[PDB]
Amino acid sequence: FKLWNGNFVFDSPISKTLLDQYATTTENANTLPNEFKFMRYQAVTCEPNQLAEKNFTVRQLKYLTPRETELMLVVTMYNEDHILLGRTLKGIMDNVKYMVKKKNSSTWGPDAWKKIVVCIISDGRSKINERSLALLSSLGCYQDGFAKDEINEKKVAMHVYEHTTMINITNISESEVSLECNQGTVPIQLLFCLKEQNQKKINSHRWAFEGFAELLRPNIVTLLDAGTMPGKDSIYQLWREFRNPNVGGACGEIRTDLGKRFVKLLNPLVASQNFEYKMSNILDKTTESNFGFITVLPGAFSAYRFEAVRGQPLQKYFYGEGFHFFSSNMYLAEDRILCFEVVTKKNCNWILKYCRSSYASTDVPERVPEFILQRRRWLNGSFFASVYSFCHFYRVWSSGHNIGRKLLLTVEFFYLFFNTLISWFSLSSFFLVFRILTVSIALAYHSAFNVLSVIFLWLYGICTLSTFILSLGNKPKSTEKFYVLTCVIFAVMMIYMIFCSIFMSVKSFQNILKTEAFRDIVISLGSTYCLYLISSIIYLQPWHMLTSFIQYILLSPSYINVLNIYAFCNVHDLSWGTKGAMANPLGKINTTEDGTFKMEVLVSSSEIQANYDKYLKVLNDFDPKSESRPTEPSYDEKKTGYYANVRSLVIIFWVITNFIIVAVVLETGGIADYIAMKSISTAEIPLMTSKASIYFNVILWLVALSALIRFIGCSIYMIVRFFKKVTFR
Amino acid sequence: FKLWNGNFVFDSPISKTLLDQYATTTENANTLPNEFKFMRYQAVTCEPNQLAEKNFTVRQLKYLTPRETELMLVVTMYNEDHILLGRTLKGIMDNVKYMVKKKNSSTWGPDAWKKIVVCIISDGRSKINERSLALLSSLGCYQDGFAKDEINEKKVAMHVYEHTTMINITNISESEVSLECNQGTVPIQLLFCLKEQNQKKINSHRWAFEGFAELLRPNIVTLLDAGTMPGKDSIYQLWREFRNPNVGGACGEIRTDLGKRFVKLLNPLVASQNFEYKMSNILDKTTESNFGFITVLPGAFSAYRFEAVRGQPLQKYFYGEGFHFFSSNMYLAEDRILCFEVVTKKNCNWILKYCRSSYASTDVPERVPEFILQRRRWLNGSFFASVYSFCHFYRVWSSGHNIGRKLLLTVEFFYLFFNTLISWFSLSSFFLVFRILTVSIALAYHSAFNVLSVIFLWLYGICTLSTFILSLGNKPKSTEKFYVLTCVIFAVMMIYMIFCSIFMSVKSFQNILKTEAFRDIVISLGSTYCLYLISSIIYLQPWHMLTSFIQYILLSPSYINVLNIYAFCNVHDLSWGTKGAMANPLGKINTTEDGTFKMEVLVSSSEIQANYDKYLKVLNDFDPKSESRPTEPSYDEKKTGYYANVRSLVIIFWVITNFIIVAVVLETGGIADYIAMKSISTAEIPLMTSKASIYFNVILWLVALSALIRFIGCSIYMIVRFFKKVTFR
Ligand SMILES: CCCCCC/C=C\CCCCCCCC(=O)O[C@H](COC(=O)CCCCCCCCCCCCCCC)COP(=O)(O)OCCN
Ligand SMILES: CCCCCC/C=C\CCCCCCCC(=O)O[C@H](COC(=O)CCCCCCCCCCCCCCC)COP(=O)(O)OCCN
Ligand SMILES: CCCCCCCCCCCCCC
Ligand SMILES: CCCCCCCCCCCCCC
Ligand SMILES: CCCCCCCCCCCCCC
Ligand SMILES: CCCCCCCCCCCCCC
Ligand SMILES: CCCCCCCCCCCCCC
Ligand SMILES: CCCCCCCCCCCCCC
Ligand SMILES: CCCCCCCCCCCCCC
Ligand SMILES: CCCCCCCCCCCCCC
Ligand SMILES: CCCCCCCCCCCCCC
Ligand SMILES: CCCCCCCCCCCCCC
Ligand SMILES: CCCCCCCCCCCCCC
Ligand SMILES: CCCCCCCCCCCCCC
Ligand SMILES: CCCCCCCCCCCCCC
Ligand SMILES: CCCCCCCCCCCCCC
Ligand SMILES: CCCCCCCCCCCCCC
Ligand SMILES: CCCCCCCCCCCCCC
Ligand SMILES: CCCCCCCCCCCC
Ligand SMILES: CCCCCCCCCCCC
Ligand SMILES: CCCCCCCCCCCC
Ligand SMILES: CCCCCCCCCCCC
Ligand SMILES: CCCCCCCCCCCC
Ligand SMILES: CCCCCCCCCCCC
Ligand SMILES: CCCCCCCCCCCC
Ligand SMILES: CCCCCCCCCCCC
Ligand SMILES: CCCCCCCCCCCC
Ligand SMILES: CCCCCCCCCCCC
Ligand SMILES: CCCCCCC
Ligand SMILES: CCCCCCC
Ligand SMILES: CCCCCCC
Ligand SMILES: CCCCCCC
Ligand SMILES: CCCCCCC
Ligand SMILES: CCCCCCC
Ligand SMILES: CCCCCCC
Ligand SMILES: CCCCCCC
Ligand SMILES: CCCCCCC
Ligand SMILES: CCCCCCC
Ligand SMILES: CCCCCCC
Ligand SMILES: CCCCCCC
Ligand SMILES: CCCCCCC
Ligand SMILES: CCCCCCC
Repeated sequence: FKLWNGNFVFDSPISKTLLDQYATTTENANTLPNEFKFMRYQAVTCEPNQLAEKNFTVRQLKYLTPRETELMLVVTMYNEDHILLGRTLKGIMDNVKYMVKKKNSSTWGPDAWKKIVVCIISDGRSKINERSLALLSSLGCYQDGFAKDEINEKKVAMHVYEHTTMINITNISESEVSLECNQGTVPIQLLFCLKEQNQKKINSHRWAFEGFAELLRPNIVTLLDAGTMPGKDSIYQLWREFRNPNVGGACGEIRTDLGKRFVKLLNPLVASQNFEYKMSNILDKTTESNFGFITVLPGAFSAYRFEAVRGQPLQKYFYGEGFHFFSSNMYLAEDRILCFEVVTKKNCNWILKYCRSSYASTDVPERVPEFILQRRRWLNGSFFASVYSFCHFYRVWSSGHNIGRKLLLTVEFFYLFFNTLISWFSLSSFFLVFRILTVSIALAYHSAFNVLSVIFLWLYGICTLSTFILSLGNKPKSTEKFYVLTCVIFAVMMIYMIFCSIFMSVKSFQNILKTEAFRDIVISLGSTYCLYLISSIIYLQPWHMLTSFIQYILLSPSYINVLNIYAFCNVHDLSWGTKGAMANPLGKINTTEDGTFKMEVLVSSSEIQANYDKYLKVLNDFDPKSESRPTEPSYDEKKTGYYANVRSLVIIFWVITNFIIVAVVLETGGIADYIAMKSISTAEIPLMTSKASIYFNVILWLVALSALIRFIGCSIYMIVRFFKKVTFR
Repeated sequence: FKLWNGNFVFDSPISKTLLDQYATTTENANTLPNEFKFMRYQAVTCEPNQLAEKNFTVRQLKYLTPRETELMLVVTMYNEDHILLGRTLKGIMDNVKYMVKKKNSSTWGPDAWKKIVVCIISDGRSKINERSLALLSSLGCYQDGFAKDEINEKKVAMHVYEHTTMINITNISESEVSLECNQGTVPIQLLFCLKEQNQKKINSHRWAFEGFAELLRPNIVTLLDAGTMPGKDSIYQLWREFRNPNVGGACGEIRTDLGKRFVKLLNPLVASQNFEYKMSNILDKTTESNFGFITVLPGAFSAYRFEAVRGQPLQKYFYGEGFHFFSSNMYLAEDRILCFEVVTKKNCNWILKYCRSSYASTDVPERVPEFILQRRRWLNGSFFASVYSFCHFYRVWSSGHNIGRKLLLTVEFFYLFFNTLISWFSLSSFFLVFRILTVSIALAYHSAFNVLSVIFLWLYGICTLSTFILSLGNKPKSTEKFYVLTCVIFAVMMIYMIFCSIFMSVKSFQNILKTEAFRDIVISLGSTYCLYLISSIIYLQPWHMLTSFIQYILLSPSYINVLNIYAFCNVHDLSWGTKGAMANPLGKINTTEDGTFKMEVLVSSSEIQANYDKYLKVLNDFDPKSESRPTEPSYDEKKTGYYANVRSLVIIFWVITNFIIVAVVLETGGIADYIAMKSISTAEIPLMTSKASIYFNVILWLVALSALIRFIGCSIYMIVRFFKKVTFR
C-alpha cells in the first residue's frame, strides 16, 4: 500500500448481509453512495492539539460540496453495559428523526441529517465492555482486524472508525435491543473514536474540543453521558435557546427513572432522591438563571457555543497551569470552571440560560455503598467551585457587560457563598437542634423523658465516631451492613425529634387557650412547607409533595452525617507509591543444556585479580564529609505527599471550627467551670442557659428566610416566561 | 561440564593477590589446604524443607574426617550499610579468637575453630547494599560472575557461596575498616547465602532452621542482626548456660551506644532511651527469669537449643496454619511464640534463663519520625503475645514439669496479663490524673490558676485530635515538624503538672505544721523512686539515675499519647490492590516498512460476514435470568479486606472502653444532667465530687505496688546468683 502523507488510512467494505438491508431502501438497487458501503479506519499517533498540523482529516472535508456542521453531539462512556449505551442512542435518533419532518424552517428540513454528527468517545481499549462494542459492530461502525499499535517508531494515540449507517433502534427492552431498517428511517453518520489507554475524563473532552471540533468547526457542541436518555424533542428545544446572540451556553432538566408502572418507588433510597431532583430544578436553577450564571448538575444535558468557549476559557480548563492551592486542586470542580470563565470573559458579554422545556431521564443508585461513592464526587466539587468563584469575583468588572448585569452578578456571587457557609456549619447545627430540644422536654414533664435524653446522646456519639474511623482507613463496600444500621438509627432519632416538638407545641397551645415552642409551629412548618407546595404548584408539577416527601425527611439526617463525613475524609484519592528497582543485569544464561556444554567460563587470573581489586577500591573512596543531599522524591511520589497534606488540613479545620459553635451555646469545653470558679471567690452550674433560646430561633429563621428568596426567584422566572410565550405565540 | 546429580556445583579459585597473604602464614609456602584457596558456588532451585532430598550438600560433610558443629551463628541483614555489618563481624571474630586461647577445656582448645560456622543470610539480590557486598568480596567469600537464574526450566531459589577465610578485622572507624592477616589470626568458615527475591524475615529463619541446620546438625543455634555488636567474650558466657540439661534457650542484655567520649547524651531522645533499656534489664527480665519464662527484647542476642526447637515448636512458628483470629494475626508476635511453645512442650521440661554476664551494644534512632516507626513494630507484638499466652495458659498442665513449676508458671502468666491490662487503660489514666490535679489547685488558691486550667485542656484536645487524623491518613515522614511541637507541648504540660503537686503538698505541710496531697509525697516519690535506686545499686550499675533520668520524665507523656496512638491505627500495614487486565491480544504488526509492504489484509467476503454474524450473536444469548454469583475477590485482595476489618474494630474498642472510665469518675457524658433532673422533681451540678479522690489514690497505689514486686524479684535473682558464684568458685 501507499500510505497517505505518513498516515495509515485504510478503507474497508461492509458485510454482504448488511448491504442488502440498505439496498431495499432505494428505488433502484444498482448503485449506492460510497459513504453508505465503506468504513474508514485511521490511526492518529499524535496529539489532539496538533491534529490538523500532521495532515490529518475527517470524512466530511473531502466531498464534492463540503458539508457544514450545526450540532456535534459528544457521548463519553467507560465500561457501561450495552443497555445503558442503547438508551442514549435511541433518544438521539428520535430527535434527529423529529428534526427532519419539520415543515417550515430556514435551517432544518428533509435534508437536515447532514448537519448532525454523532461522536462516541470511548476510554481504554482493554476496559470497554465486550457486549457494548458488539452493538457498535452491529451498526456497521466497527470491524475486528486492523489494530496497528505503532507506525515507524510512533505509538498510535487513538483509533478512528467512521461510517454513515441507516439502522436506528426501535425499542429497548430490559434484556433485548430491537433494530430495524425501513422507509421511515433517517441515516446517522457516526464517528466512533476509541482511545488506547485509560486517561481519566478531562482528556476525553480535550480530544473533542481541541480535536475533531477544530476540523468540523460546528456551531453548537452538546455534551452527553452513556445512560442519560434525552426526551422526544429535547435536542430541538435546547437549540432554540441560541436564537439571540447573547446566550453562550444552556442546559435542561434531569429526571429519575421510576422503572415500569412506577415500581421503583417502594425503595426508600430511590424515592428520597426523587424529591431532591425536583427541588433542585424548581427552586435553585430558576433563581440562578434569573441573574445569569448557572452551574449544570452532574449527569445533566448541556450545550455550549463553540465561539464562546475558545481561547482563555478552554486554556484554563484543560491545562490550568509549583503546587499552588488554586492551580493544583482546580481539577476537582470538573467543568464548573468553564461556566464561570464564559460569563466573565474579557470585552465580551455571554450569559448562561436554563431551559425548562427539555428534559433527560436517568437511573439512580439503589444500594447504600454505591450511593455513598457517587455523592463523594459531587460534594467535593460543589464546595470548591464556590470558594474559587467568591475569591475571584472582581473579574466580572473587567468584562464587557453593562452596568446592571455586573451589579446583578456580584449579588449572586455573594448569595451563593452564603449558601455554602450555611452548609459548612451544618454538622454542629443538627446536634445543637437535637440537644436543646430533648433536654428542654425533660425539664418540663420529667417521667420517661429523663432516661430517653441520655440513651440518645450515647447512641449518637457511638455512630458518629465509627463513621470517622471507617472512612479514613476502610472501604465502604466491605462493611455494608453497618451503614444501613446507622441510617436506621438516625431515622429513628429524627422521628423522636419530630414527635417532641409537636408534643411541646400542643401543650403550649392547650396551656394558653384553655415562647420558643409558640413560633416553632409558625415559621418552621407554616412558612417553609407552604412555600415549597406553592412553588411546586406554580411549576405545574405538584405530584411529588406527598408521593416521596416522607422518605426524604427520614433520610435527612443521613445527608449531613454519613455523606459529608465520607466526602471530607476522601478529597484527593491518593495512592502513595510502591515502585521498585529490579536488577536490570539478570538472566545470566539458562543452562538449558543437560550436560557437556560449558558456555564461557572466565579463568583469566589477571581478570580475576582486576575484579577483586575493583571491589577493593570501593571501600576506599567513601569519605562522607561532603554529605550529598538525600535522594528527593521523583515527581509522582512528591505530589502525592502534597495531596495528603492539603486533605488532613481540611478535616482538622472542619472539626475545630464546628466545636467552637457548640462551646459558646452549651458552655462546654471547660467554660462553665471557669465561670463557676470565678463566681466562688466574690459555685454551681445551671442545666440550661438563655443562650440556647436565642440560637434555637436564629437557626430556624435562616432556614425559612432562604426558602423565601427561592420562591420569589421561581415566580419571577415563570412570570417572564409566560409573557415570552404570549408574545411569541 | 558434568553437573553433579542434577545440580550446578562450581568450584572457582581466588585472586592471586589474596593467596600471597595466606602464604606468609605457613612455615612452608609450597602447599595449602584446598579449603583455603577455593570458593564453592551452588544454586539451590528447591525448597528449604527438601534441601537434603534433592541430593544437596554442604562443604563440611565431604571431608576425610567429618566435622561436627557446636555453634551455628545466623546473621540476617537487609540493605544495611557496610559499617553496621562490619561491627557484628568484628565482635564475632574476637569471641572466636578468645575461645581458641583457653587452656583447660574439654570442648574448646587450639583447634576449636572447626566447630563455629558463621552463616550470613542476606535478603534480596536487587536490594542488598552494593558497598556492603564489597566487604564480603574483600574477605574472599564472593566472586562476580556465575549468577545463573535458571537450570532446566527450574528457577533458582537462592545462591550459596562458601569459603574458609583467614582475614579478620582489627578496628572499625567512623569511615574506614581495617583488615589484617598475621600470625595471630584465626580462620573463620563463612557460608554467605544470598536470596533471590524479597520474602520478609520469617522466611529467612526458615532457610536456616529447616535448611542448613538440618545438614550441619549443630548443638546451639544463635541469632543475630546486622548492627548488633557482641562483647569481648559474650559468646562464651552465653554458651556456659547450657551446662545443665534443663535450659532450652537463653539471651543476654542489650545496651545503647553513646558514641565517642559520651557525646550522644546531649540528645534528649537518645538519653531518654538510655534509661528505658536499663530499667528493662534490671526489673523485668530478672523477675521473668525467676519463674522460668522470658521474652527476648527486640534487637537482643539470643540462643536456642536445636533439640528443644524441633517439631511442634517449629511447625507452629513458620506455618501456624480460613481467616481465624488466632491463626491469621499470629505473625505479629515474631519469635515470641517460639519461646512459649518450648516451655509448654508436651511430655518435656525446658526452661528459659536470662544470662547477665553477656552484653551486646547497638545504636538507637535519633530522629523523631524514625523513632515512631520502630516502636510501632514492638508495641503491636508485645500486646498480642500476651493475649495469646493468657488464653492458652491451660497448656502448661499437659507438659512434663513437676508440680511446683506448673504453679509458678501459672502465676506469671496472670501477672503478665495484669501488666498488659494496666497498659491498655493508660490513655484515660493520664488525662484523669492531669484533670483532677489542675482543677483541684484552682478551687483552693484561685488567682491565676483559674485561666491556666482552661488553656491546658484546649491545648490537650487539639494535640490529641490531630494525632488521630495524621496517623490514619498520612505518613510520619512528611509532617516531621508537627510531632516535635506536640512533644514539646506535652513536656511543658508535664512540668506544670509536676509543679502543681509540689506546691499543693508544701502548702498542706505548712498548714498543719505551723488528705489526697498528704500521702501523694509519701507513696509516689518515696516508695517508687527509692526502690528504683535501690534496685540499680544492687545491680551494681547505679550511674543512670541522675545521668538521663530527667529526660525520661519529660518524654513520659509522649510514650502513651504519640506512640500508642500511632501503633493502634497501623496494625497490619495493608496495601489494598490495583492490578489490571491489560489486553493480552495486542501487538498488531508494527508497520515498520516505509511503504509498499501490505503484509496480510483480509478481503474474504465470507469471513467478513462470519465475523459480522459472530458479533451479532453476542446480543442474543444475554438473558440475565440465571444471575451468576458476582466475581468474588481473588485471595490476595480478599485477605486485605479482612486485615482492614480487624484493625477498625480494635481502634473503636480502645476509645469506647477508655471513655467509660472517664464518664464514671468525672460524671461526664450527660450523666450529671441525669442526676440533676432526677433531683429537681423530689437542680445544680457540683464542680468536683468525692469519686475524684478515691480514684486518684487507687491509680497511684497500683503504680507503687507494681514497683514493689520488681524489687523483690530483682533481689532474689542476685541473691541466688551470688551463692552460685560462691559455690562454683
Ligand atoms: C481520653 C480521650 C479518649 C477519647 C478520644 C476520642 C478521640 C479524639 C480526641 C478527643 C479530644 C478531646 C478529649 C476530651 C476528653 C473529655 O472527655 O473531656 C471532658 C469533656 O469535655 C468537653 O468539653 C468535651 C469535649 C468533646 C470533644 C469532642 C471532639 C472535639 C474536637 C476538637 C477538640 C478541641 C478542644 C476541646 C477541648 C475539650 C471533660 O469534662 P469536664 O471535666 O469539663 O466535665 C465536668 C463535669 N462537671
Ligand atoms: C458535633 C461534633 C463535632 C466534633 C466531632 C469530633 C469527632 C468525633 C465524634 C465525637 C462524638 C461525640 C460528640 C460530642 C459532642 C459534644 O460536644 O457533646 C457535649 C460533650 O458531652 C460529653 O460528655 C463530651 C463527650 C466527649 C467525647 C470524646 C470522644 C468519645 C468517643 C466515644 C463516644 C461515646 C459516646 C459519647 C457520648 C457523649 C455535650 O455537652 P453537654 O450538653 O452535656 O454539656 C452540659 C453543660 N452544662
Ligand atoms: C418510671 C420512670 C422510668 C421509666 C423508664 C422507661 C424506659 C423505657 C425504654 C424503652 C426503650 C427506649 C429506646 C431504646
Ligand atoms: C445513677 C443511675 C445512672 C444510670 C445511668 C444509665 C446510663 C445508660 C446508658 C445507655 C447507653 C446505651 C448505648 C447503646
Ligand atoms: C436496600 C437499601 C435500603 C436503604 C435505606 C434503608 C432504610 C432507611 C430508612 C429507615 C426508616 C426506618 C423507620 C422505622
Ligand atoms: C404522660 C405521657 C407520657 C408519654 C411518654 C412517651 C414517651 C415516648 C414514646 C415514644 C418514643 C419513641 C418511639 C420511636
Ligand atoms: C504546614 C503544612 C503541613 C500541615 C500538615 C497538617 C498539620 C496539622 C496539625 C496542625 C493543626 C493546627 C490547627 C490550628
Ligand atoms: C508542603 C505542605 C503543603 C501544605 C498545603 C496547605 C494548603 C492550604 C490548606 C488550607 C485549607 C483550608 C480549608 C478551609
Ligand atoms: C484556636 C482558637 C481557639 C478559640 C477558643 C475559643 C473558646 C470559646 C470562647 C468563648 C468566650 C465567651 C464565653 C461565654
Ligand atoms: C450558621 C451561622 C454561624 C454564625 C452564627 C452562629 C451563632 C452566633 C451566636 C448567636 C447567639 C448569641 C451569642 C452571644
Ligand atoms: C489577674 C488574674 C488573671 C491573670 C491571668 C494571667 C495569664 C497569664 C498567661 C501566661 C501564659 C500561660 C501559658 C500560655
Ligand atoms: C467570660 C470569659 C470567657 C473567657 C474564655 C477564655 C477561653 C480561652 C481559650 C484559649 C484556647 C487556647 C488554644 C491554644
Ligand atoms: C532532634 C529531635 C529532638 C527530639 C526531642 C525534642 C525535645 C523533647 C523535650 C522538650 C523539652 C522542652 C522543655 C522546655
Ligand atoms: C500567690 C502565688 C501565685 C503563683 C502563680 C504561679 C503560676 C504558675 C507559673 C508557672 C507556669 C508554668 C510555666 C512553665
Ligand atoms: C459496640 C461497637 C460496635 C462498632 C460497629 C462499627 C464497626 C464495625 C467494623 C467492621 C466489623 C466487621 C465484622 C462485623
Ligand atoms: C469479615 C469480618 C471479619 C471481622 C473480624 C473480627 C475479629 C475480632 C476482632 C476483635 C478485636 C478485639 C480487640 C480487643
Ligand atoms: C455499650 C456499653 C455502654 C455502657 C454505658 C455506661 C455509661 C456509664 C454508666 C455509669 C453508671 C453509674 C453512674 C454514677
Ligand atoms: C486501671 C484499672 C481499671 C479498673 C478500675 C477502674 C476504677 C473503678 C472505679 C473506682 C472508683 C469507685 C467508683 C464507684
Ligand atoms: C491562598 C489561599 C486562600 C484561601 C482563602 C479561604 C477563605 C475562606 C473563607 C474566609 C471567610 C469566612
Ligand atoms: C442545611 C441544613 C442545616 C440544618 C438545619 C436543621 C436540621 C434539623 C431540622 C429539624 C426539624 C424538626
Ligand atoms: C411523627 C410523629 C410520631 C408520633 C405520632 C404522633 C404523636 C402525637 C401526639 C400528640 C399529643 C397531644
Ligand atoms: C469562625 C469560627 C466560629 C466562631 C465565630 C465567632 C464567635 C464569637 C462569639 C463571641 C461571644 C462573646
Ligand atoms: C449570619 C447572620 C448572623 C446573625 C447573628 C445575630 C445575633 C444577634 C444577637 C442578639 C440577639 C438579641
Ligand atoms: C475468639 C476471640 C477471643 C478473644 C478474647 C479476648 C479477651 C480479652 C480480655 C477479656 C477479659 C478482660
Ligand atoms: C503505665 C502508666 C500509666 C499512667 C500512670 C500515671 C502517669 C502520670 C504520672 C504523673 C506523676 C506526677
Ligand atoms: C519541676 C518544678 C518547676 C518549678 C520550680 C520549683 C517550684 C517550687 C515552688 C515551691 C513553693 C513553696
Ligand atoms: C470494661 C469497661 C470499663 C467499665 C468497667 C466496669 C465499671 C463499673 C462501674 C460501676 C459503677 C457503679
Ligand atoms: C484491679 C483492682 C481494682 C480495685 C478497685 C477497688 C475499688 C474500691 C472501692 C471502694 C473504696 C472505699
Ligand atoms: C427494599 C425493601 C424494603 C427495605 C426497608 C428497609 C428499612
Ligand atoms: C486570592 C486570595 C483572596 C482572598 C480574599 C479573602 C476575602
Ligand atoms: C471595583 C470594585 C467594585 C466592588 C463593588 C462591590 C459592591
Ligand atoms: C439587564 C437589564 C438591567 C438590569 C438592572 C438591574 C439593576
Ligand atoms: C429507672 C431506671 C431504668 C433503667 C433502665 C431503662 C431501660
Ligand atoms: C443488605 C443488608 C441488610 C442488612 C440489614 C441489617 C438491619
Ligand atoms: C430580571 C432581573 C431579575 C433580578 C432580580 C432576581 C431576583
Ligand atoms: C539536638 C539539639 C538540641 C535540641 C533541643 C530541642 C528542644
Ligand atoms: C479460646 C478463647 C478462650 C477465652 C477465655 C476467656 C477467659
Ligand atoms: C487443671 C486446671 C487447673 C487450674 C488451676 C488454676 C490455679
Ligand atoms: C522447682 C522447685 C519447687 C518450686 C515450688 C514452688 C512452690
Ligand atoms: C483575666 C482574663 C485574661 C484573658 C487573657 C489571658 C492571657
Ligand atoms: C528538625 C525540625 C525542628 C523544628 C522545630 C520546631 C519547633
Ligand atoms: C526460686 C523461685 C522463686 C519464686 C518466687 C519468685 C518471686
